Amino acid sequence: TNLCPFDEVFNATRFASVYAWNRKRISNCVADYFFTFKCYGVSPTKLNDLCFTNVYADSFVIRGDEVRQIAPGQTGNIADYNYKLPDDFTGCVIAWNSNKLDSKVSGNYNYLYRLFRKSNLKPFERDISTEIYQAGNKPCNGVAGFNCYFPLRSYSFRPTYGVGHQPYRVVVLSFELLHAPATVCGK
Amino acid sequence: AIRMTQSPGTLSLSPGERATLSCRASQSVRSSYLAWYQQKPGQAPRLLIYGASTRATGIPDRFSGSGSGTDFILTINRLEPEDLAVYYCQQFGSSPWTFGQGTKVDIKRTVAAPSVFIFPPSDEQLKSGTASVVCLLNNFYPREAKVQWKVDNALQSGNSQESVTEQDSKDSTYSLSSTLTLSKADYEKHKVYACEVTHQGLSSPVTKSFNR
Amino acid sequence: DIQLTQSPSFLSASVGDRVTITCRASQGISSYLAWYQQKPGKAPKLLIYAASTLQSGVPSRFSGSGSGTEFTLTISSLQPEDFATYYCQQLNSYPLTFGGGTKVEIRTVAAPSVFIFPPSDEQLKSGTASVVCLLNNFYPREAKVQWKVDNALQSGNSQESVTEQDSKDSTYSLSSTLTLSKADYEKHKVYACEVTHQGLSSPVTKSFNRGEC
Amino acid sequence: EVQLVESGPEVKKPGTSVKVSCKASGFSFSMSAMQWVRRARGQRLEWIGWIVPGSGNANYAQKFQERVTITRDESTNTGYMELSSLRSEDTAVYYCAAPHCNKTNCYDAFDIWGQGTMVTVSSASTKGPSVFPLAPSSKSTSGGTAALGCLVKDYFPEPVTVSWNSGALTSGVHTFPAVLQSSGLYSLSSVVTVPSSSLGTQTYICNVNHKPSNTKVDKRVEPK
Amino acid sequence: QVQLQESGPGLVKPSETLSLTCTVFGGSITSSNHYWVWIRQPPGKGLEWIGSMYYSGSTAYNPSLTNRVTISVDTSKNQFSLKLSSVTAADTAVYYCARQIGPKRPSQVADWFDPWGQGTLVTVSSASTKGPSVFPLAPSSKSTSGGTAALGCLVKDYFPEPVTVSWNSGALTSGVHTFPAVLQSSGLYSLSSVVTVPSSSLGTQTYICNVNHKPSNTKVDKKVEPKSC
Repeated sequence: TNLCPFDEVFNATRFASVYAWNRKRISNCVADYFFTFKCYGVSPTKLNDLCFTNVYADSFVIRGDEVRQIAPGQTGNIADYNYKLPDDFTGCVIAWNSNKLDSKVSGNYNYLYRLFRKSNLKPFERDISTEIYQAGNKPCNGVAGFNCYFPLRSYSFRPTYGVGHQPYRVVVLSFELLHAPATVCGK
Repeated sequence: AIRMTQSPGTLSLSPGERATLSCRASQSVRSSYLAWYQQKPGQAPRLLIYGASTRATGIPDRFSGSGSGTDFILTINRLEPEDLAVYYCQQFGSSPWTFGQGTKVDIKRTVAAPSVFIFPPSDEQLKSGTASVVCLLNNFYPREAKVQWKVDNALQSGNSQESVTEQDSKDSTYSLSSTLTLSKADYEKHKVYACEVTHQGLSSPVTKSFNR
Repeated sequence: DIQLTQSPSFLSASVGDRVTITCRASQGISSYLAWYQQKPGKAPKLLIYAASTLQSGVPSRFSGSGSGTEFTLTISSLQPEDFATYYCQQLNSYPLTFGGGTKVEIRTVAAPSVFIFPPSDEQLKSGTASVVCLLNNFYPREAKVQWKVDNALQSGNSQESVTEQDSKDSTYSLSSTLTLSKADYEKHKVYACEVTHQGLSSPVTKSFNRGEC
Repeated sequence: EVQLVESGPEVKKPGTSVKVSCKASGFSFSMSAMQWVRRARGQRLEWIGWIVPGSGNANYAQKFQERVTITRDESTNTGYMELSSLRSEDTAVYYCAAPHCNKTNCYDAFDIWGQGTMVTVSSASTKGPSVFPLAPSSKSTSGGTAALGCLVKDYFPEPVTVSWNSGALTSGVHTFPAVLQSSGLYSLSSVVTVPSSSLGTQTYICNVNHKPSNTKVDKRVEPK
Repeated sequence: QVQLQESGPGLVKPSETLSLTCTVFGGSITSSNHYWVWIRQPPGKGLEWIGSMYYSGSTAYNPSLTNRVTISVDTSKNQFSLKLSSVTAADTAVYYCARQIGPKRPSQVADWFDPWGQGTLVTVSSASTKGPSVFPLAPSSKSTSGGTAALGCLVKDYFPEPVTVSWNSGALTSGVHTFPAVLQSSGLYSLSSVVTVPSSSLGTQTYICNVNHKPSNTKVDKKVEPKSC
């Protein structure tokens, strides 16, 4: 009668950067299924009545103006280059303002995001590569120069920023139902 | 800081001849980060060659780039009259992205003596208490010309200013304007005002003068 | 750490003069600079922020300008009340740092009024005698006070104190205290302080006789 | 049209600040790096600094490190270059350059150039010119042709525009570049050569326009 | 109009802990766009930033003050406090509380200070506290017929700084000069406060100097009359 480890995901003291978003695989357990809460392809009042093959718990941090991108069929720097959800996504997205946890007076430059990438991310793709991005014709060869920039930047979360620039911790729960046996049942 | 030195400072060539411009850096720069530009009179610079030897879009094939390390070359195989401009090289792989002093390309032509004209000050100006006497040297080549002012056979120095037009797009000549500035009081004390012109196209210096 | 260097350290200008103070940052901080005015005994008062934006409620004769590494504060017409120490502050990087300050002095030469005060009978009851000499409302700041006790020049037993520049006439005041024992005070008779100053064509001596009304 | 359009001419008192604009059109501006270069009248190009695409990360030459700030606004598609503590030696034409880009790919060099912004630093106020005739005479004729002109004198700042007969006369015109007089004001002359026999039956008017002072003058040059 | 009223002891023995409090008036301390800061000024020296704080807890301290600085906020009392531990004589300074405006956007010009507390002098010393003795500085009997005379009060042998002097309960300020205290060889401070008044008023107008020395709970009102012979 194992209980699903949701406490470890929502109540984690430190969250991952959006470009290196974390995923917790949850299986073979019983779950008791100012917050941004949007579900897609499935109703929340029905999750306690459904069993799934696997439930994937994706967690990361973005800024407030970027939470609208964590959704199916969305475009933008976060959706295309950091964390993409498929068009037929079945699950829920949860976000809450974490300005009291992830913002420092001198600036919390620890949280990063990808700015440049040659192509768009596939659904659920995680790219932690930090190779010098070639924006021109000449080969960069790991040289930060003209048309050769570093692909990651910092959020620099400060408490004096506006809500659109304040940190938001995001937890994306994917509900998978392939073949296999259904082990994650709500109760 | 990388120093870029271009030579020669000025190149005067007949149309159809081949031009050859030098760009040299105080240290080796990567060939992909050396660019050549062309700036025509009254225009912004235009990218000609980048990556040492890659012609930019729209640049005619008679422009050619070459070189590596510390010695780069721009070659204009058949010079056209429209190719008159200042040509700059720039390295932009190591900050600061320094420029060269540029090479000015004139269109060759034969020696042409100037036409000298003098203009006394107008009465409207003399009412203002000042007097400007103007000497005009029209349609000459080469650009080197000496203009000397004489007031009652007294050589003037330090009270005249000169100006030269850009090279003419049709006949490739220059024109110069020298202005002698005197007070109305000083101007009324004298009689013979003359500008003496020395130039390669003249057998001996030419003097244009008037009597007040 | 961003260091701010303020030049000059001191300056003295006349009323109506145009004053210019420079603040040079060790690195370029764009327009992240503010100016403060601190009058004696008061907290600093914000004058300019963002290098050139005047604070609501500051006279228009104040103005700031500059960008990058060098910034200037300008007082177009210096007034007597503008006597203060002015500080610049960088507002771009932590830790927040200030410049060293520029003390701005103010006018025509003004001779001092001199007064001498005997030790009160209440203090003589305590065993110590203090003799105070007052130099009132003078400019410039430099003044010389000699203590003579029976025409014997004193040294080593007097301390001085000078007020900050007055915010209305731009003058200074000085007090010199001669400290003696009650026994030593009663041994001599004539007490005098002799004052010399730019505004005095000859020394001024205010004196009293111990005991004599 | 792939374009880079800078702001208009400026006159700035010594010690003030100028902020030159550089708006883009045609290409993806957010993907595009931008460098700033200036050129003083009759000198060589001088590199000021450059900024990387996407972020505000700028890099400057040591000469302009203290007082030049290069910024960019992604929403309005415009880059800026602010030069504080202006002095006489800063008078120059300031250019911005950028490689053209689409959404993903960029050129390998700076091929897009702005038209340039002329900034002049001086302590003197604006002043309109005086237009004096350069009348033709026996001392200004040669071989059937005569020369005449206009003396555009004592103005500030640059520039002035001169045409002849409302633009009907272009052949043989020479408008010389202005010289900076010791008074701090500029002075220019424009001349034209015409056949001598036309002097009596043809009128010649030089059209002088000094936009900074809103001074338009049409001066007729009659024979002397 | 936001006001800041600071308070706390002006005397702290060496190795003890300095403690000061600032009370915000005309506005709540739970400001979402301001920091609450402390700044100190050693006597005769410049300004040094100590630290800044957001109401919800986050702090930024000056790395030049090691780990002996703590700022705290009491939202329920509209107060924020400063605690500086293991103080030395190098900590003797006038301490100010102030309000710092914070940025609302990335790379927005902020971080200036407005308004400020009035300033509290804290003297690091072991020496014990002593209140002053107030002696009159009587106007000279000679004086003039109808000119101007001078009188004052001698505030002697007190520690630590400061004392405050007013005249006639604040009704006399024109012509008043209260001199900076001098540290006597005895280790105790001393100062005088003087005022110039017309000579004709000496018999008809009373003059009292009001001497306050908070560290010793001392309040002395001293009348200054012309001396009788």
